[PDB]
Amino acid sequence: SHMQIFVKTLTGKTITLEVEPSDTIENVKAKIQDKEGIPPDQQRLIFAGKQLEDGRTLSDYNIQKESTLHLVLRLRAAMASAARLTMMWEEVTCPICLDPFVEPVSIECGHSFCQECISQVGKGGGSVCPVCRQRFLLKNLRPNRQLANMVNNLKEISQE
Amino acid sequence: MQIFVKTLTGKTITLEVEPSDTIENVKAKIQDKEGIPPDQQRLIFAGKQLEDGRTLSDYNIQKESTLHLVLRLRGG
Amino acid sequence: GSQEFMAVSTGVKVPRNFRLLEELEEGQKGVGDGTVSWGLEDDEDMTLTRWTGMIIGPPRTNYENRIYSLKVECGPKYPEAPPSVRFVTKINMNGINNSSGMVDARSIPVLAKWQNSYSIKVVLQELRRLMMSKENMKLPQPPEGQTYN
Amino acid sequence: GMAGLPRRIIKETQRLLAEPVPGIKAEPDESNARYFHVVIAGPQDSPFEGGTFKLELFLPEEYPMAAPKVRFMTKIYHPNVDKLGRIKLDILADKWSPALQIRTVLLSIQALLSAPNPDDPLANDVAEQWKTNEAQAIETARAWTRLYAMNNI
Ligand SMILES: [Zn+2]
Ligand SMILES: [Zn+2]
Repeated sequence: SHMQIFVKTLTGKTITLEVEPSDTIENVKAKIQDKEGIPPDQQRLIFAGKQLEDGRTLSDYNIQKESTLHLVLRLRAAMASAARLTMMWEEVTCPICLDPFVEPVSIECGHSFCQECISQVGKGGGSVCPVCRQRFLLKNLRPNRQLANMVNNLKEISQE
Repeated sequence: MQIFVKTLTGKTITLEVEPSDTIENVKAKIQDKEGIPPDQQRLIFAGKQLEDGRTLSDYNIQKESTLHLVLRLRGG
Repeated sequence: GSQEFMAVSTGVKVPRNFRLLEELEEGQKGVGDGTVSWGLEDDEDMTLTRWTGMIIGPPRTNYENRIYSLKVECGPKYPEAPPSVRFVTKINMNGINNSSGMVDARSIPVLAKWQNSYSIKVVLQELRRLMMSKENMKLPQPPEGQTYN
Repeated sequence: GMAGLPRRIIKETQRLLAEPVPGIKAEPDESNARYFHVVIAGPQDSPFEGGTFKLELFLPEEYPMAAPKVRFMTKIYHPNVDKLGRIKLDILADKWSPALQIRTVLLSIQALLSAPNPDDPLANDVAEQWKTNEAQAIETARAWTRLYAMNNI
């Protein structure tokens, strides 16, 4: 039997979830991922002066119907360093697909994209750079393998 | 002084400026870090599109003020 | 199971307002032959609900030279639900209640078997092509210039 | 029937909820993840200051290779905005970049409010007034802002 609870963000947004007393805290973070797009790694749930652990249930924490939870985003402060490790993912993020680079290549201006992402932009042999609008030709695509090695390094870091 | 600047993808970068430094002065530091020419940069603060002439304190940009970067645009 | 894998998926869900904004632009751009025209009744209605259409009578018919103004209303379920259609200029055509201008969606296929692929332009173009048919091509018409109220 | 929403749209939606921009609000519709309901604040030091302007935004099937569709849902006095809220802005057409996002599109729209262009207009009747007497047009934009864009949420 599903029940309703509320998860309010510090921004002001309130979320309504259909949950069960037997749901673990990680089950709720998955329901938050499907509805809000936020991955479970970046979720820290709060209820009644306690931080909640993924292995325990809503019933363990006396979370009944119409209970209000507080969602905090990336509350914790480090995996190496919170903000700095985040900056490393952003440097290897494709500006087009917003995912980590897949076969990263550079164009004339020096900006780098996924090979397939920039190839779609330059259908016909060329276009303008999405970041700086300088003209580029697909024949001058240049592999940027250090960015790809950086992606796997960070992916290994994520899974320890 | 220190200012945050949110780039096109959303990545935030820190910069070294002065209250007296012009807007194009900030664009140069953005160009060195991000490779966007100043003529294609548009910096937004409080919704108003900053003109290259004036200074940071002409817009009351204190420290840890977050600017937002946008591409060159024109109404038509 | 109830669902199966499909390799290709196209046609995202376009909100009602943006579908209506597209139909507004085509009517403003004069797209088509010129025998039909469509647009908003009040150009401040942000809901894009109340529309007004035009239809020129076809040649080789009884409606030749006759300009017909129409009013169309796209409800909150458009373009899934069909729109209400009406006639501003009094007319004699099979499938329309004779003292109203309201269109019997039953007696017109485009509104009876309604799709989401159908636009207001088609409801007007096929209504003029419906007026081309044999039965109403020889129907007697009232004095042009008289309307309902 | 159903297909996966593109990851870029998932990412943009999650970062609109996690890192909001001051003066800009964007929220997806419950029935359509490509449909966004927007409120932007009028730019400082403009006749639109203090106003809250409602917009709706749609991500078409070709996004981000194509620009988002966006229009005002609030009446506004602007030469590049017609009376139904449609906007003529170059980054929404020929000057679109797939590196632009909902966040930077909305920031560019309020940048358009701070830089109206009556020389290349969408609403020619509004622009003719902006060119005849710009001081009166700015006052009218300020009056329209209080009439339609205050206490409207
Ligand atoms: Zn990519
Ligand atoms: Zn570039």
